[PDB]
Amino acid sequence: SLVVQEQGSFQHILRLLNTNVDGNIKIVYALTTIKGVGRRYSNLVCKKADVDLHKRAGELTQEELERIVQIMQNPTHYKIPAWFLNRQNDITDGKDYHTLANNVESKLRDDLERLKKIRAHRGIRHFWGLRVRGQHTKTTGRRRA
Amino acid sequence: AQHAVILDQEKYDRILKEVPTYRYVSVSVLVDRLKIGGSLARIALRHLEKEGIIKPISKHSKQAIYTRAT
Amino acid sequence: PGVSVRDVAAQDFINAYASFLQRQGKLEVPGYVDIVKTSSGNEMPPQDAEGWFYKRAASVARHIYMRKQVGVGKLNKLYGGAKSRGVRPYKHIDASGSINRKVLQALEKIGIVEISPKGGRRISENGQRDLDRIAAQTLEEDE
Amino acid sequence: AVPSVQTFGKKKSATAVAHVKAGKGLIKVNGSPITLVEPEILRFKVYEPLLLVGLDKFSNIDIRVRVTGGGHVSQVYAIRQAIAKGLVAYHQKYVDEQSKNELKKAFTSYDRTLLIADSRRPEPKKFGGKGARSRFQKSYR
Amino acid sequence: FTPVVLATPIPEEVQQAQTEIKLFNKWSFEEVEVKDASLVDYVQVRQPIFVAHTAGRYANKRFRKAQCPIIERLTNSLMMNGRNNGKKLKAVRIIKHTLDIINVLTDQNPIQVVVDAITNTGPREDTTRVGGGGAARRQAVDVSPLRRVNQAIALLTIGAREAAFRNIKTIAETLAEELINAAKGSSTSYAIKKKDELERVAKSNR
Amino acid sequence: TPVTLAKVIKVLGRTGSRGGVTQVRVEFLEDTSRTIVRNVKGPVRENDILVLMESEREARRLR
RNA sequence: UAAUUGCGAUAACGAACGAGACCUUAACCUACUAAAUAGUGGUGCUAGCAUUUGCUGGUUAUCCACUUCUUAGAGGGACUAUCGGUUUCAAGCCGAUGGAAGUUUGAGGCAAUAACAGGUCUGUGAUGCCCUUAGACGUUCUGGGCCGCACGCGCGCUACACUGACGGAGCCAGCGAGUCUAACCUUGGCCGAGAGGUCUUGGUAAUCUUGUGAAACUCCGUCGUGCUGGGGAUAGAGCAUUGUAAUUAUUGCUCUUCAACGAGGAAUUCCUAGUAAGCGCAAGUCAUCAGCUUGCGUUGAUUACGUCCCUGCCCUUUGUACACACC
Repeated sequence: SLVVQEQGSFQHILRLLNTNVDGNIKIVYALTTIKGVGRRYSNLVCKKADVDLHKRAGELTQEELERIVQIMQNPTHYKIPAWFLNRQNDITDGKDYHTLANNVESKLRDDLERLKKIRAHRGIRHFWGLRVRGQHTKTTGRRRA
Repeated sequence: AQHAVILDQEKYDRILKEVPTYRYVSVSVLVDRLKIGGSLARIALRHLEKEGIIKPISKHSKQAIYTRAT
Repeated sequence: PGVSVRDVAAQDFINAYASFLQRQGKLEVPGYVDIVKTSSGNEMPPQDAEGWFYKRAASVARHIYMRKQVGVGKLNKLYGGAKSRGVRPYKHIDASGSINRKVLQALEKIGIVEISPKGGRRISENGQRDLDRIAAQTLEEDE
Repeated sequence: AVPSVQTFGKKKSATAVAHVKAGKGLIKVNGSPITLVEPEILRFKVYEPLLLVGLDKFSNIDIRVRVTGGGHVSQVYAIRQAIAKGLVAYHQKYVDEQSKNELKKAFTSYDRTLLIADSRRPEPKKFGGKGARSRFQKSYR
Repeated sequence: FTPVVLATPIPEEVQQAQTEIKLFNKWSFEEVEVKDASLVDYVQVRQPIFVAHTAGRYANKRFRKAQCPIIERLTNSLMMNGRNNGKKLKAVRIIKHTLDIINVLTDQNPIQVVVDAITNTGPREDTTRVGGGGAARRQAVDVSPLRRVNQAIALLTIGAREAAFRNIKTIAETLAEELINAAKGSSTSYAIKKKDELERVAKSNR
Repeated sequence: TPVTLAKVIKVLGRTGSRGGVTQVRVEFLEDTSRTIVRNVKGPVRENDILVLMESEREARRLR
């Protein structure tokens, strides 16, 4: 419809939360490359900290990006429904948690550890390196719309 | 990463210049010379339609199609 | 996923209205709207974002218009995506019915639709004279 | 009291049902002005009966059709057929024969199942295969 | 060219072509001669068609396949790969787009260009593998006009398709390119390359 | 590009192992009543114009 | 000739089965019989978006009129019909004309004689002989297992990406099926992102579910060549449902891991028309679970319309040291 211009303030390949936000693409998807954030959640975040969703990730102020970061780290007290979070309800403190960055993998490992420590069957399967879901054992897993 | 996504500055001017010299224009032609990405290609096409220059014998999205001013 | 737009101005018929429903200042948003997938067998929310509910309003206005009398369950069946499970291709499956219910509850308030005998909901004589008339006035203007 | 006739058109399982009478010109369908209809690409199919003979002969008449069954293309095919048959029948009853003959010959030369229906109809599915003539794959080893 | 009034509104932009002699929407079947010797039978052009849908039965007797309109045949050819089996609407759309593209570049009737492409791209000579029963070569034979047409269409559609596949150019664009190239002896086109391959390999049997 | 015409006046029959090749009596306007037994690949009837590369040929029955 | 179908010939003559004929089904009846459990049109009550009277319902009630569509019942209809060619000029064959239908009009069902030491004693209170018969291989309760596995081989269904996948605005069907001595199919209003929960309602069914307003696909916007955004696995965390009981997760939803995958050696499966291929839908199992099948529609191609070379089948001649018959 209308063509913009802008100048050398554009900063592609910037980083946030131990990870590189990819430049020259829509901001939602750029966020999505982070461990602990996916598409829907990213979209939600964008809606919340109102960024122009047509605009690319390499633009935009640092204060704004830190608002986004704040939202991502502190979702439940910024009026996000509390059924949306990944590690919902939790098994220690008893409050909702959106695990984020490289901490999600660490947190995952911690879960996988505690299972083995507990000695639940699933834990034993994990220890053995087996198909853990109790599904019909001959798997790869795929692929429709 | 073939790129040519954001307009920069001089590449917009270049587009303004070299668009009317073409016979055929579309999203493919405006990425063919390693020019502006799909988004901008569409946007810019709509603009060039708005500001004279190219005359539409077009139809819809995906396959856009315009011609020179005559 | 949806029905009955093949004929007239699919997008333009329900776009000039969408902003006009905001122009009216009568619409009644749920609150938890616009952070929602719109269907169990879908994947993303709409790309309009600041809108969409107003499209679905005139689309439900069009639905009540469509014929005789329409319900909730029917709307669920209609706007329902069909669900993609694993291999299991795209079996037709109900919508985020709550949203449609909310839309209905809004429209009833604005004086367009009312609850009928035989259940369901029906269009009024006073109703759409003002609502989608201005959007389709673009077709009358072009003619 | 007023002169009027009614005919139909078929395609696979799609069925169109036309109503013609003496009026002012009006031609519309199911839930469509005849310009719009669907699917824009096919659209021109609905005009075929009107144009090949000439639009001048749809001045004093009032046609209106409704359909059921099938899909989009099929529906289109049905409606055009209905428009054709309805017209020729109307000519036959309320106009002289020569005009009707002229109409036929204009149509029947072009015939895309214009007057007469499409005689192909779905063959049934049979066991040991997903379709009628198709069969499942066999192993040996 | 006299207009006419009616109760329902039919636009004059559309109605013109309807009133006057019959044609594909904008582009006309008038003029557009059969260029090469042969195919004065196996290429249609008259009878004309509004759109290239015409869902009848053609491969039924034997050579009524020929009397089917060439544009429709082209559309049919474009319509394949499984993923794209059925969806004639898509095909006709892309045919229209192709025609548009061929009008934009080079001007002139795009149907005529298509005809030219057909006439050129059919490999005048073609060979086949004789039995023997162990080790045998290609034996040199002639090819039918119908078969020439069939291969022309097939080759153009296939080359256009492969060219499109995983390239920003749509089928409409790539196909158009193939056609415009195929109108003359361009040789960089896929169809004509294949034709050349078929001819040289034929010529290596005497 | 040496090209010659060929109108099919008769078709002797199917030939070859697979039988997807036909023996044909072609005849052209460049000196009428001069004929060849040519082998054709595709479907052929009476009054079909074939595009010949070479005139001097004799397509014999495939074995 | 699809056919021991015929035409003919003739130590054979008439005959029977199989084939065909027959049955169901698929299409054509603006002719008959009619139909508020199917429609359409006119009159009292609606004209609210593209509308001036789309088409729709207001309209089980407003009464009347109708049977084209829709349903059946009864019949008709196609016999290769007429014309041309072609053949001892016979059976028949190829083209043209009309025709809804002109490949035995398509599809099936039915399907001879003699066989196989095909499969089944785990369908059978169908059974012989053998085994066992009260720490019983009988019956029955508790708990597993048949899902033990990144596959060594076999079938199976979404779109490897721009004829694409999204965001919406998408999207017309047709087979069916359905509660009683009970709880099946669920319309409706409320609540719920969701799956679902609820208060009820209609239905023993052309009437209610249910025009199963299915999916692919039509229209614009969003990416646009990038193991990325295209679309949402493998693993984790929650919330629902069914069920005495779900743990080696039944299923379903939600978010985080993100995957239609780089067009698949050698090989081999199916396929000639509304078929192949695409796409859903119902039913069959069923408390719950489909990617399984059994039917149904929807969009709808290319390429022969041939041959005996490969793989086999039928007949006749011939050869044979084979006859558990070339393994």
